[PDB]
Amino acid sequence: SLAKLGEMRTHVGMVKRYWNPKMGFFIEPERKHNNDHFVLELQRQSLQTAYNYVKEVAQNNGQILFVGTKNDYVKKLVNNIAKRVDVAFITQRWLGGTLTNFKTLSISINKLNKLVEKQAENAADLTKKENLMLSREIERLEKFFGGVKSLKRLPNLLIVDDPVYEKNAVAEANILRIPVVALCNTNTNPELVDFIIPANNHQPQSTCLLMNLLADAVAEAKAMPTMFAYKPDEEIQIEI
Amino acid sequence: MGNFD
Amino acid sequence: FEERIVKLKRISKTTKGGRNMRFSVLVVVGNRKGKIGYGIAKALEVPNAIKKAIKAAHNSLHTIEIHKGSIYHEVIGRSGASRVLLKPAPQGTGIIAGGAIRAIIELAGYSDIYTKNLGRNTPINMIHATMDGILKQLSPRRVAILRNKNLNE
RNA sequence: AUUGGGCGUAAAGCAAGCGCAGGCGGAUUGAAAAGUCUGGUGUUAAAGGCAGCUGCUUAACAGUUGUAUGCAUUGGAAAC
RNA sequence: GGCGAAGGCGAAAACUUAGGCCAUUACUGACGCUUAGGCUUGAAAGUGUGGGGAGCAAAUAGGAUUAGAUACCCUAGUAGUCCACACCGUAAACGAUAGAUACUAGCUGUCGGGGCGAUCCCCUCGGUAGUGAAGUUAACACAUUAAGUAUCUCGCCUGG
RNA sequence: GGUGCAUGGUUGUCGUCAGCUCGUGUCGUGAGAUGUUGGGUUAAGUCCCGCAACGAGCGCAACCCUUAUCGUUAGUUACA
Repeated sequence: SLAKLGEMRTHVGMVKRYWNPKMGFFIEPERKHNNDHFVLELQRQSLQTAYNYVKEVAQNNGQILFVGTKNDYVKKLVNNIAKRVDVAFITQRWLGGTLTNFKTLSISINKLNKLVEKQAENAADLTKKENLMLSREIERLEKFFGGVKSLKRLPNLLIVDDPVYEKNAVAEANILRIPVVALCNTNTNPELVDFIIPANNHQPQSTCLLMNLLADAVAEAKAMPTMFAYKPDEEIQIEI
Repeated sequence: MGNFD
Repeated sequence: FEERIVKLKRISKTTKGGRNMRFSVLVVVGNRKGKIGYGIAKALEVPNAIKKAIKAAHNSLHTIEIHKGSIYHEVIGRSGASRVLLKPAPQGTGIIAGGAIRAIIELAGYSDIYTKNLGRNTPINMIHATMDGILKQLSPRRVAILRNKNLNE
């Protein structure tokens, strides 16, 4: 299969009665349902184009960032993706200015390296308060930069799970000339994002489907097996 | 257009 | 490459025990062959604001194309409660000089142009008026491309 | 403020309305050509400026060819 | 919330009467809009011709406070407050937002009506409000009922 | 000898007061804001959880001294 449409079963659909004309090419006239659905053919060619583009960028060792700040399910999953193939990720939001420079990143990553190479000796040799504080900023570097500790430079690409859930992220993305790929809903704005992905994110099934799509795009790029999008097996994974 | 290198 | 100063203003946010006096400076730079930038900054002392403004101009660089050492078309730019009118001039006519306008034109490196102002004359507002006037410059190649008439006529 | 401005709060929309004169005003197709544009014709003096030149050593200056609309009038034009 | 051009209109009943909204497969034929002067209306107060006056309360009287209270706190109380006619026409007489004219994201509503029906929900055409894109603005802000877009017109502003 | 409106240094003051700021970045055309915001948190911007903010400095704490408990070096010119 190649992102087969038969498997596609909860990608059409989103929240009700908040859409804008920017999605007018994505939605047919509505009376039957009122829960804004999508068009199958258009999403198919758009997703094929996105897959081909990310693979082509990814042969030359491009860097991709993931927005891991939706509940838990997609979060732990994209944690797994960002871990087996080692690239940058986050588990918490940007606090603003997280993607604008590197000095705040550089001093932070040096602090992390010093911490991991130092506290491996100290558990009770220093004060108890020292142990608690060091574990605290361990947790802190895990919250923000334990998902990103390998930047030669800020990532060449990124995926946004939901832009109307991460206005700030797509804002800094549009500030820079960096190419941008992001999911799109009927509340999102597919006029500031560079790559359109008209897929739902409220239901975790769609999130994990596009999740596997990107994971397989980045996997075959660096000679890694491909669990879906080339496997005729219908994606079996169920919600938790 | 894609193919960013 | 030029880094010519514009203006100095005294600015102070108020608090108990006095006024938070400090300087505010604006600089505008241009390669005189197409690339131009600008930057305004505030600081308690000169070097901080000067460095901030120069680095902002470096980040805010934007490019224009050479048009026989003039701007070959009529354009009106409305910004900062002022209007700027830019029109070309023949080769052997010379360049007019209004302080901020002449500064920005020199940064863009022109030798002959006609320009008029209308309204208030605060410096940063002329910066906005000029960037409005120059950023929406039209090119014959682009209008030819968006048409099927690839020759002028 | 034709070129070339505004009136929500900086100055100003009348308290609102019935509206004469006046200005503007749907489409179609007909005459005619009033406005209008355009080609000839009479006239728009002298002088000034503009361009070319002549005279004074040099310009100021003077003289010299064109240079000034517009009005009437002959012929086209019927888009408004 | 509705109806009003505006001022404004809220006990019941009757009488006379204006205007509006919906489709008009019914109709004339551009007969349309503006509107200088011109005309009509128009909160409050007030003046004559009288009424009536339960309270109110200017003005005024007295008491209490207060250094000064000449106001305010209180007790009385004139004109006036309401009726019929004659006039004064002005006000933060505001949406501080002229008339009329079509066109331009959306959403939350609400009211009247035609489809339709237990209601309720729906669509529709108008009205009435909030959120709010682009855009327009010095800003606030405005935003299909615009300060957007443009258009015909009158009135108006040239610093204090 | 005057001139603390020519001064330095020194001291009082709010005040053992918790705020003072700055760098980077962003928003706003600007004076600015953002941090320094909010929920807990104690005396503290002392600390924590989220937030267009991330950091850094200053007062802020710890590293000074004494008291109260014990071990130990010493035991008289104290003790007896």
